[PDB]
Amino acid sequence: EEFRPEMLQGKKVIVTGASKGIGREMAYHLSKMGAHVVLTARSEEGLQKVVSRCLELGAASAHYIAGTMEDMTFAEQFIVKAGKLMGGLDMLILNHITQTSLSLFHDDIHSVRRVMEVNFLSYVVMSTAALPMLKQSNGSIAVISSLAGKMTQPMIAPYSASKFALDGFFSTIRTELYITKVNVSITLCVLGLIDTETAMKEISGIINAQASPKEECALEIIKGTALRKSEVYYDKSPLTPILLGNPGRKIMEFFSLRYYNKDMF
Amino acid sequence: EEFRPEMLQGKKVIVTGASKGIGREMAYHLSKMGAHVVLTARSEEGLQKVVSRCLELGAASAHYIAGTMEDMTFAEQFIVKAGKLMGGLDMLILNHITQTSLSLFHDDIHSVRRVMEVNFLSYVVMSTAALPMLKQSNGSIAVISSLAGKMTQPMIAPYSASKFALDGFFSTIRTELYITKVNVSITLCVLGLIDTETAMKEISGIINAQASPKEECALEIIKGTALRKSEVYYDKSPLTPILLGNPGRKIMEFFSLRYYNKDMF
Ligand SMILES: NC(=O)C1=CN([C@@H]2O[C@H](COP(=O)(O)OP(=O)(O)OC[C@H]3O[C@@H](n4cnc5c(N)ncnc54)[C@H](OP(=O)(O)O)[C@@H]3O)[C@@H](O)[C@H]2O)C=CC1
Ligand SMILES: NC(=O)C1=CN([C@@H]2O[C@H](COP(=O)(O)OP(=O)(O)OC[C@H]3O[C@@H](n4cnc5c(N)ncnc54)[C@H](OP(=O)(O)O)[C@@H]3O)[C@@H](O)[C@H]2O)C=CC1
Ligand SMILES: C[C@]12C[C@H](O)[C@H]3[C@@H](CCC4=CC(=O)CC[C@@]43C)[C@@H]1CC[C@@H]2C(=O)CO
Ligand SMILES: C[C@]12C[C@H](O)[C@H]3[C@@H](CCC4=CC(=O)CC[C@@]43C)[C@@H]1CC[C@@H]2C(=O)CO
Repeated sequence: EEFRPEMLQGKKVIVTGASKGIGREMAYHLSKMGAHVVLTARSEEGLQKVVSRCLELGAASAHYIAGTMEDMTFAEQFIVKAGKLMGGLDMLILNHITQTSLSLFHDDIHSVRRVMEVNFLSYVVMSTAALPMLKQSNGSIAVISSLAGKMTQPMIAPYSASKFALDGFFSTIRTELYITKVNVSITLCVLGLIDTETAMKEISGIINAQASPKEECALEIIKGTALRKSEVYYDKSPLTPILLGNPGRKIMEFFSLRYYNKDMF
Repeated sequence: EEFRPEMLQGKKVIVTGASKGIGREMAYHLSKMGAHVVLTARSEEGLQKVVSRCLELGAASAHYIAGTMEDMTFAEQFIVKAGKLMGGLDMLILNHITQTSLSLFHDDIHSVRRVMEVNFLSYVVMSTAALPMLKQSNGSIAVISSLAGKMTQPMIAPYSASKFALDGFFSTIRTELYITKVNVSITLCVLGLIDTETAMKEISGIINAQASPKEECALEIIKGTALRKSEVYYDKSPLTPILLGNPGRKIMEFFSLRYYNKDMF
């Protein structure tokens, strides 16, 4: 079947890194469709600007809770507060990411440990906190990733690690949910270069490549999650999903189940 | 190019998780090849019993330094101590891992963090500590991964995560090294089920899969690192390398380079 903006109307949705990037654009879209939405980021002032434009756009609800996702406590406690305000949860969109910049890795061990904590750990934390409600509503999670999470590119080793980490963790959780017959879907969103302020300013002078619209990307992330697709590739080239779709892995993932004890499920 | 045990005579090698399993096996193989070797794990008594057999096997040299790789400080300090102990480094073999069990992910958030620290973080730490020596030696690094580091199967999400993290990071370091003309190689070893005791113990009552012999596996890991191959797949099936090999990714990666500003490296 196809997508209809009426599919998200009245649905309670959580969006991280909603302050400015494509995450912010995602809020605006959820609003125009009329959905309850609690955002989050670090900039309290910024979450404000957006939360109000959400009501305007037509959001059934719109709240914000400031904090850093570098603190696993605030992350788990964010999903709980958020859920309370909406009286349930329908969609969890893990989008935020700690700051990263193009650079040949040298020895920033602490910068790495942070990238993992914020880009990966916090996701696994909130996803856990949100699962119980997500199970109630037969919801779905959208974990935002990059092409660099399916493949390798120089100057972003730590960032890439976290995004690969994501694929490996959630891809497992996804099938682990499916074999246990729990109707909560996981959608890994594989994005190409995007119009956002952060990306453009950070690749300036280092990488010259065409970027795609911060708003269209956002609509696609939402549509795909709503349609409950496993993966969503959004990029300039129609070859990406084919070159990175890894059919071989799909085959092996399939065969491997053959050796498990069905009882254990 | 064809392998020949001579390629390791007089080579200084570090091997983690040498206390048992594939680690201990790689030690023994390095010894028969007359190489200088320093091993690590946590069990002192365990390292002792194996550091002896190594000598008896014909090792040019053999010493041990016990400690937990959960300690980022002990990790980095382990490489320096091990380097002074052998007066240089030729090959770094990152193999150790933290205790892991097959269970559907629930909410073990602290376990996840542990697995990332020991299985992934300590690796970037030791590879960063050891790089300067590896650069002088024009040596190489061997990162032991699993099929679950290229694909996904239920009941090993955190493990699978850290493994994906390794591929994302070292694949990026590898290409970064080549792009900046540094003759240090990175070999990612994609291993299938292997007959070690912790593997057979852990899959008992859950998985049917046939295992492969630890010594043949260990040898092939060495052969590949020595021949400086990017990736090495060792599995009972000849189909695995063509299924998990993911050529489309290699294609993307190549073209990806042609978008950078060549004067950055
Ligand atoms: N734009 C692109 O070209 C591409 C982006 N992506 C992915 O898309 C997603 C969004 O990226 P994008 O919108 O461009 O990035 P932005 O940097 O523009 O947005 C990041 C968001 O995360 C928030 N954030 C940053 N640090 C923290 C923190 N420590 N704790 C909590 N929130 C934080 C920021 O708010 P604040 O700083 O105010 O806290 C902002 O709201 C990411 O997951 C990224 O990997 C993938 C491919 C391409
Ligand atoms: N066997 C298999 O089927 C396969 C294994 N692999 C990979 O092969 C490698 C070896 O696995 P395998 O030999 O079977 O595993 P084992 O459990 O048999 O060996 C693990 C080694 O790591 C050491 N270790 C454990 N905990 C710590 C710690 N906290 N700090 C430092 N060292 C530690 C152990 O010694 P100690 O506890 O005394 O410190 C031991 O010598 C790993 O990278 C694994 O992921 C991949 C595919 C298949
Ligand atoms: C990682 C970033 C987003 C995204 O990941 C970018 C990367 C720059 C290189 C690059 C080229 C692509 O065609 C895929 C996206 C990507 C790999 C970007 C640099 C900083 C930026 C941010 O940190 C968030 O926007
Ligand atoms: C991860 C382990 C090794 C290896 O990774 C195993 C995994 C069990 C599932 C599995 C089946 C395979 O056909 C590929 C190897 C693998 C994915 C194993 C469980 C415990 C064991 C250890 O902890 C180290 O040996």
